[PDB]
Amino acid sequence: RIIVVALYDYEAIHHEDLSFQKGDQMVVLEESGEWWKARSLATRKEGYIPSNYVARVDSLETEEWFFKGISRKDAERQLLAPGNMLGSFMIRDSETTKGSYSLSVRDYDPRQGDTVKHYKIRTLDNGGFYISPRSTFSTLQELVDHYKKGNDGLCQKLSVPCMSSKPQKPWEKDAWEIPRESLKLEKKLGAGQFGEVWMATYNKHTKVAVKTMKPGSMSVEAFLAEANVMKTLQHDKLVKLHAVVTKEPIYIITEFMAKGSLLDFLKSDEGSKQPLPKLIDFSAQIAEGMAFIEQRNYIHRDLRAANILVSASLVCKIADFGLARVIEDNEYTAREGAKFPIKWTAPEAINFGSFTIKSDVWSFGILLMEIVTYGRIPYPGMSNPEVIRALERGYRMPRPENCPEELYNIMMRCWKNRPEERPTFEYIQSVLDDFYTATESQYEEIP
Ligand SMILES: CC(C)C[C@H](N[C@H]1CC[C@H](n2cc(-c3ccc(Oc4ccccc4)cc3)c3c(N)ncnc32)CC1)C(=O)N(C)C
Repeated sequence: RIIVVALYDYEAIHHEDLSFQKGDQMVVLEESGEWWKARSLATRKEGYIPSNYVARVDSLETEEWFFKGISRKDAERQLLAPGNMLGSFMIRDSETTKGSYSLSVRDYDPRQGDTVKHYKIRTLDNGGFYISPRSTFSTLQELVDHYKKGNDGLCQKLSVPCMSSKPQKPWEKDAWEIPRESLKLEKKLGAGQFGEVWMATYNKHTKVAVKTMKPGSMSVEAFLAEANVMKTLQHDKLVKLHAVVTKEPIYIITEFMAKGSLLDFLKSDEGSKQPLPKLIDFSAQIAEGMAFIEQRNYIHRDLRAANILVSASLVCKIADFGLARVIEDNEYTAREGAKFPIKWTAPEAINFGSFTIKSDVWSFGILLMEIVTYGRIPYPGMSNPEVIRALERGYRMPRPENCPEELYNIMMRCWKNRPEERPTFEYIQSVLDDFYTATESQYEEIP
């Protein structure tokens, strides 16, 4: 026997779904991918429900202030999002002390501006919790209520939990290779060299994006082999692949991203006004996604601002990872022009076709420059031959205006001519994540 409790509002979208509002009764039979075999016994309608819409009985996932599955950096971003107030907070699983917890609180001071402070919540050997030894609690709820009444040493009195939206409903079960008829293409988002992108509706009920590859551009078996790897690369900073139409012309169905590519966004009224620390946060988000790709021994092959997507809430999500590998070179694709852009591509990839995570690192440096210049072409004023010959002689794009020197230093490391001398994405992720909070305490040492 195993019991769970609902969290959000969701009713049937498919056939054998259930209905619940503001948390109802659930009895999970056994698990699956993202859907769980649910037993209601209250509405007595039985079938499947989204596993991320429910919470286990005994645990903290029911609490409005608890955020399971998120990182320290995630916590900082979520709290600093517009809509949160001074003292907004969350409790999360500790990233550096397994089994214990961390409290993250939105702070403000005139010197540093908007910040997030983190506190270690220690667990007592025989039960209960504390941040400061003089103030212990039987439960985390008691801890929260205590610091809601006064700061008692914290940077701020706790106000309200960090804001959050209901999670995206999981993709339809066993709907990986889907019929073309399941898709209504509603709005063309852009033409492209080897395919178009559409906003579309899947089976009348779900908004998606569809990349529609041009005839002749890919074959079914080669694409599917790769797509079956792509779909497993799941990470908050990679765009999610939902489904594919595995008949020519091949369709790739993904989550829809409201603000288009990062290049589009940086060139828009809204995006051109993002301040430098937000640009650096975008850079960090992408580095986090590329560190994941690196950890998974994968290769992007075409990293650039046009292949980063931006969500309605300004989350960056890497797109087109691995796609270049399965675009065919034949008479049909040749008429669409150059396959990869010289100005973004590492010299060893151009010269010897050596595409690796290190050639992605080179490209990431070019992408950093795109970001800090709000989408300017790389190497302005230079032709492609000029770029290649300049690079061979140690020329690199000079530091532009409004670019922190340490960000430029990261670019220069990415652009080492020898791939082995380029940093890892793990390294880049660390430096960008900590860009402004370097030489600071991880946690606040409360009295
Ligand atoms: C101002 C724009 C009109 C200019 C336009 N910009 C584009 C930028 C990109 C936009 N674009 C592209 C995608 C996208 C969809 C599927 C996909 O498939 C894969 C995903 C992962 C791994 C493998 C394949 C990749 C990207 C996408 C999206 N899911 N949601 C919103 N916009 C999107 C569509 C608009 C452009 O570049 N043109 C050449 C016209």
